[PDB]
Amino acid sequence: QISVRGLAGVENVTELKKNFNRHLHFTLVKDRNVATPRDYYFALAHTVRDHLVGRWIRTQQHYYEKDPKRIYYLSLEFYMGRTLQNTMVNLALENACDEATYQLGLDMEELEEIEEDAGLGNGGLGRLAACFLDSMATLGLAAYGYGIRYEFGIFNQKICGGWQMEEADDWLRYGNPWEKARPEFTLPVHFYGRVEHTSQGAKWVDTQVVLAMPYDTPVPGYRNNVVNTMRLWSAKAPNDFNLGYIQAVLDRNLAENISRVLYPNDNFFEGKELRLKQEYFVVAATLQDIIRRFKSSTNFDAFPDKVAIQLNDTHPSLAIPELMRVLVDLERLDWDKAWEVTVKTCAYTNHTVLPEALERWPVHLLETLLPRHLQIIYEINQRFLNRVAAAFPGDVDRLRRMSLVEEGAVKRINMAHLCIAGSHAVNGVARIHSEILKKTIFKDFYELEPHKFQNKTNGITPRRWLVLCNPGLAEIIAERIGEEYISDLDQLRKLLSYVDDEAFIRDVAKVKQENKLKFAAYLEREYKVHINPNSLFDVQVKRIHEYKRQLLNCLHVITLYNRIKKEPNKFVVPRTVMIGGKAAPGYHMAKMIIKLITAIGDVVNHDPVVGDRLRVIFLENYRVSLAEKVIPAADLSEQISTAGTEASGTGNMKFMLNGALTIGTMDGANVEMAEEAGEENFFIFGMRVEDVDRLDQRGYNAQEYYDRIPELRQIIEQLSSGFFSPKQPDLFKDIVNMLMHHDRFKVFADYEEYVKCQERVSALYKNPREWTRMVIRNIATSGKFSSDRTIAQYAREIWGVEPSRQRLPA
Amino acid sequence: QISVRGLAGVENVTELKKNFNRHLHFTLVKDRNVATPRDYYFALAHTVRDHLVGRWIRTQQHYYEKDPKRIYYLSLEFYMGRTLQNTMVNLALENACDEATYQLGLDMEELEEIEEDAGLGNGGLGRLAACFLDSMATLGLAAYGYGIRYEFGIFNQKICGGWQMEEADDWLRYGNPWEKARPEFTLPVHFYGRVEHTSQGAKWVDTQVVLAMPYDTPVPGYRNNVVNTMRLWSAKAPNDFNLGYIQAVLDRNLAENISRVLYPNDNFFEGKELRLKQEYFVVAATLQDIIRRFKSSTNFDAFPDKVAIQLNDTHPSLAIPELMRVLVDLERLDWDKAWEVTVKTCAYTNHTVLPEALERWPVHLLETLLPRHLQIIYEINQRFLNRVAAAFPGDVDRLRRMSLVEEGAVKRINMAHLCIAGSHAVNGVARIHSEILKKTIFKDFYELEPHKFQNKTNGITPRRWLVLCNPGLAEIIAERIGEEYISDLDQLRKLLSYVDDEAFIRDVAKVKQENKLKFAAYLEREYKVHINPNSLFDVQVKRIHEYKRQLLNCLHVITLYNRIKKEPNKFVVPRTVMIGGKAAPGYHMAKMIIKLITAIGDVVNHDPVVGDRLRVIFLENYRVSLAEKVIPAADLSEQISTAGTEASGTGNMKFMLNGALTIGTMDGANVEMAEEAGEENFFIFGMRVEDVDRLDQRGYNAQEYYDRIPELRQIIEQLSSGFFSPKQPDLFKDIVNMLMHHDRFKVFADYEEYVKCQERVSALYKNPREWTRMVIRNIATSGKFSSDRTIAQYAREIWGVEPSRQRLPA
Ligand SMILES: O=C(NC(=O)c1ccc(-c2ccccc2)cc1)N[C@@H]1O[C@H](CO)[C@@H](O)[C@H](O)[C@H]1O
Ligand SMILES: O=C(NC(=O)c1ccc(-c2ccccc2)cc1)N[C@@H]1O[C@H](CO)[C@@H](O)[C@H](O)[C@H]1O
Repeated sequence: QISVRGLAGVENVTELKKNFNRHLHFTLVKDRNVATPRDYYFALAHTVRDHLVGRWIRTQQHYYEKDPKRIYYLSLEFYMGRTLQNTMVNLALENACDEATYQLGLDMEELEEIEEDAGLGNGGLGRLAACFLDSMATLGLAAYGYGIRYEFGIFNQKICGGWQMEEADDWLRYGNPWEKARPEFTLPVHFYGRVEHTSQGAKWVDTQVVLAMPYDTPVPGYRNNVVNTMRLWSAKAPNDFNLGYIQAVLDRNLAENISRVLYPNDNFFEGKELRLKQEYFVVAATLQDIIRRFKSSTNFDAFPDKVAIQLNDTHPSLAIPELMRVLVDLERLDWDKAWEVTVKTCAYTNHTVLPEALERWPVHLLETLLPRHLQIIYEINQRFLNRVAAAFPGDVDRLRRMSLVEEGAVKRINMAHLCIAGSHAVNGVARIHSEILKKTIFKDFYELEPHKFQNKTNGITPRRWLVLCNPGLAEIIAERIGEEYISDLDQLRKLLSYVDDEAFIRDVAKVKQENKLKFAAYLEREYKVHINPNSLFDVQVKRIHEYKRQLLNCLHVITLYNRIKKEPNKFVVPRTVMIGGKAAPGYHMAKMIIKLITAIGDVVNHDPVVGDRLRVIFLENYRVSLAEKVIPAADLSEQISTAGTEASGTGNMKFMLNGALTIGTMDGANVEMAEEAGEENFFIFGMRVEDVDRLDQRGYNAQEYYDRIPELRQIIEQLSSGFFSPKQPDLFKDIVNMLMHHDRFKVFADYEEYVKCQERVSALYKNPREWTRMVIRNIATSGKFSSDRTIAQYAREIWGVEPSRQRLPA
Repeated sequence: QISVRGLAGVENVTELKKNFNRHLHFTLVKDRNVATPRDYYFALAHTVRDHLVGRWIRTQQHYYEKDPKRIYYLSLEFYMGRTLQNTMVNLALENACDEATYQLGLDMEELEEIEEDAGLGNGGLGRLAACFLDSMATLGLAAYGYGIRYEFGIFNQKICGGWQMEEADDWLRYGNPWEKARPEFTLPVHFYGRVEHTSQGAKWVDTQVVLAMPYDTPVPGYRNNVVNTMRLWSAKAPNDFNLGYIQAVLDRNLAENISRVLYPNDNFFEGKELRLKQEYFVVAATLQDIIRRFKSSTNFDAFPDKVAIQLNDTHPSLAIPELMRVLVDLERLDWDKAWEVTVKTCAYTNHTVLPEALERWPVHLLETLLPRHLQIIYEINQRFLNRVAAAFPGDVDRLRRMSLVEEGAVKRINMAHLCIAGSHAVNGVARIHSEILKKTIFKDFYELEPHKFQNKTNGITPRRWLVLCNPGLAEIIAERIGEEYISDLDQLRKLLSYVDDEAFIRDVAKVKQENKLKFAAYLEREYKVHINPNSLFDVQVKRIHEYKRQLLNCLHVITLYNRIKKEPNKFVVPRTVMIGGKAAPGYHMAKMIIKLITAIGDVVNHDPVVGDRLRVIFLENYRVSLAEKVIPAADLSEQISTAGTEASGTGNMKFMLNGALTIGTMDGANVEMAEEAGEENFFIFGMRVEDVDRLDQRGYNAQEYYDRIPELRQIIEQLSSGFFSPKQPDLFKDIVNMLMHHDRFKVFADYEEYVKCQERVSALYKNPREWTRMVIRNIATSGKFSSDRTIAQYAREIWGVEPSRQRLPA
């Protein structure tokens, strides 16, 4: 049908059809008489998977022969989503498969909807790892993603009575056609025990053993015949485990609970033992695998020349003392040489400055679970603090500030401090974030070792986030400038010379309208909700957090509603306001925010006077597959975190690439997006970082805003009195109290500028031609935010490897 | 190489080789450079499995079109063993695969050894179910095996310091290529809750739900293109299970524990709740499947015309009240009609008369777990006892003896009494066993309903138990009488006309010698033990039980040793005495018996004066795959249970078919074996059932035997004084005490006749020609004990269906 989806050759279509029928028969053990749509999905999945195999085997043998430096990306999260369409895109198989299935009497899009998301992440951090894997393969790097194969990923969100309910994400129920179990590469991981000091070194003894079994998933590069590996560890009890008899067998579950479920608390660090076990489990198994591969090439001097380990946040920070443990206790290297190797091997990426999110493990936990690692951490701390004392003599307070060990009620290890000490590179994820790291939380560390601190602005893969989810837009772009932009996104700048092109303006606007119509139909078919497709699609999708200020959005919605009620016969630009995202199960305020959103919709959507002019919809179960649907349909992207709180954001970049205009604060990557597009082509409002600092010095008094803004006073009075909860008048008392007395994120302070800026949005939308021209200016300057650019920067400035766009033979 | 293994055609060998290479590449994702022997096994398994698929699909569609009466074999155990060689045999693929793998540079026998046994049974009862499935497929019956997919089967036995140690049988670790998951056929099973009585009947409400997910395994008939199904249920938590958040997800394990492990206690009934859940789980899921299939053909009058349910012991006895529950509570049939349907549908097979093995479930367990089933059982009991009272008026004691409810300390339900009341047929498993049922434990029931009671003498499949395990013997037989005996074992009688044939005598003896050499080599290669292959192979392999009298065997061994020590320079026929079998984990006396056997070997095998004349070996981890090895190598089969205790035995039949002579009591199927072969061709000794009864009336006094038999006195004195345990002199005090004071199985009473009979065995073995002629007389009359005969009798006399040897089109 469309060009970017590839060729549908006679030979290929015929071959795909027969391999499909072969899999339906031999693999699924079915005939066309008894086959369900799920059977048809699996037959297609297996057919496409067959095309990966040859390339997968030859890519790995290529790395063995050439022996390049290997990149190991360690993450507790890989938010992959669906794999089928992505594989077809990167293999240029999409049109061929579409044709093959069509001739078999099947609709491929219907079959694609049957695949479960691999929801092995919470949000931005997990999704970044996934985009990175795609870019590393596309850039021909010898890269491996290492993590945990959770049996249950991020919970499925159900909304019951306006409240979030959680249900287990049993994503493996029907099987996973993409993974290959490698039980022959199973590795032991040790826990508990005690440390014995012998004549010839320390020994970790009397440990409990859990087995780590790897599952490999192929990661295809974009049409370069490269297929890299994501290796995920599963927990297994050894066969003599606990070995009255019946209970011993049942108790094997305890060991296997390690890889059972993803922790969904992305807001607040809880020192839970099971999480600590997960963190060490992935680290210990991964590092044994790394060392084994390095030996199968005695001299660990060359280790950092052949190995780079990237730590995705502090979650795999135990890699630092674990590498020291292996080098010192097992390989018998002296401390100083082992430390040199470790530092040159490891690099650390930070993803937030919010203190409650930082991992600080109680010493008593590490003492019991990992006694030898604690000893190594103490030794790292002493040697590090000796360096600090020598550089800043007599500065006793610096010494306590920089210590890896935090004193107090319970002693704790600051894992971020560990990561900085044990890494040759530390990066933030957007320019403003990286500067904030150097100026505030890691200031002392920057003063000691300035050369360590870098920026690597985040990105998203244009394969999933344009070609896959928005083929209509990808095609109209390709008509003008060819196809090379898909793996060289900077080429989108060429679209600037089409900003006054009447045909292109019409096409850009047409694609958006089609996307909006398709999504409006999805909402009716799957959720029986009715929306006006001619309204402005105002969307905020992301995890529910106070710092992300979904609450500020809510105040604007109520403002709009109140203004309509005040002057009903006045014209307003119609809006569909969509808010979606999951709340961490223990985050009470976030769960109240969800209830508020649904409560507002309950009032707004049923007011006859409002009509089709304003609709408020909560997008249920927001996840990667839903993002791929809603983002192409958006007109307005809400990126309204308090300045200095969102490290980067990546949703922002997805919207920019897909033809939405952005209303946002100067926070995270928003700053760089505005810089690339031009501030005139961005809806910027609110306090900057400097303004927030000034308000903090003075003291933030929310009452001041309540007193001086009549429209805001009305909203608070409506909330308090039970306007949005008639049968439970005080339901939202916690929300009002927080806003009035303990709002860390200054919602009221940005209210006036936000409402004003929103009026400027509505004004522009009334001028369809000028709206679309501003959109073209955004798409055309979105190139910087390709994860190909981000990864090329990591490769050159941290890992010391050169990217390559060259093909491997097919 | 050999004829019975089929053709190795050019076309077939070429095709197998390319499908093997296809599976190694696409299925296993390996090349010949990195492939391990396990990879090669799996590639072969998948290649052979491909040949089953077409036949499997067409067999099931044939049953749909023809709609014959369906047989449902309900068992908690299916002791399947390995599947690869069995599949090749039944498909006539063995020589072709051997050739195909040979040309690829591989040894098929080596690859076969890599497959894990499906050890989903304890012993004879579980193995009977497996032989039955093979026979039903071979006889073209529309049969389904229904059971539980245990994650862990019978434990692997390790011998440490002469003691049994148990380790988990993680048989699914590397995956199972033979099964196909059918998550689309998942069914709910209910537990706990309460009964509500409404205007329009009883309702079972407020239940906890566990999901039952089926896995189908193909069961191929012998070269008839029939492939039947074994469906095994796996336990799954529903997705809203327990749905702080983390623990709720972890608690899903509790539901899934139902299908986790096989209960290994084949000796003594324990009322464990988890076992009760297993029993109901398989019954509830199976019966929903049955009814669904019956409807997909309103009128339950025809139900017994289209459905037969065979209960393998009382373990699935809950099928009776569960069928009543569905018919009455759900389908709204009246009690009397539902009961008529149930009785005509169900039949029950008993496997033992030992009272401690009988299932008697505490009422309080059924009250909590299955409240509605208890109510139905009480109602069944009342109506049944009303019939008893009407037939035998005034016989109050009969009423209490026949009651399904047993009074006492704890009230219990007698599941055997339930089974007889709710079945149109009740059978024992050998002629003497079935007579004992009518005369003793079920006497009252036989007097009420004599027409219900039948015999169905057990059998074994000649495919696994001759062709597969002893191809050398199968071939020399086929040379003389052709191949038709493999599915018509009665044809072996033709071998009687070769009893004086010098060539055949030489061949029969040659095959045995080769088998003995091969097994002697297996023992060195895998266990580093050294045996004389020219000695008589004296073997007793079976689960360790007091009634099976491994202890009597031990007394003979010590007698032989003592006689050698008394007269060292006297000639004795050399023997290798092999004893093997697992003990139930809680069975203390059985574990002591194992220790005794190893302790005897420790003394005997290291006495220089003995030399190669006597060796005592404990066969570790006895299981189906080991049986296939040791049975063809045996000269003497020990079947020495106390008369009236072994219901049938089936090991006895395996040995007879494979050229061992039998020393045994007149117990179980031994009686019929002696009858078929002639008592002159069998080594019969000891008390008959009548003699045991006489001794019980009088009182069994073991002291009498100790006082009057000097050779027995010596042994007991050796045991007591620490002769076999020098460092722990009183180690065997429990064994001596039991023998002297509380021996339920009269070991001393059969001692003299046993030793005497054993002398007659040694005498015959000295005459190789006459030994072999007696062997030929045994093989030639073993035809009755084919499970094809047993199943044809079930089909005609219980299920009301006609067997067919006709081919389905390929
Ligand atoms: O998504 C993020 N974090 C998480 O999801 C998260 C997930 C898990 C934890 C966690 C930490 C310890 C124990 C248990 C859970 C903490 C945070 N961070 C985001 O990362 C993106 C990629 O760099 C940024 O764009 C975004 O600004 C940032 O908030
Ligand atoms: O093997 C047998 N029984 C078992 O393995 C068995 C297995 C499990 C249980 C059991 C019953 C209740 C709870 C838990 C376990 C009871 C008995 N019985 C044997 O059956 C053969 C086939 O008919 C006979 O040849 C043999 O004589 C008999 O002992």
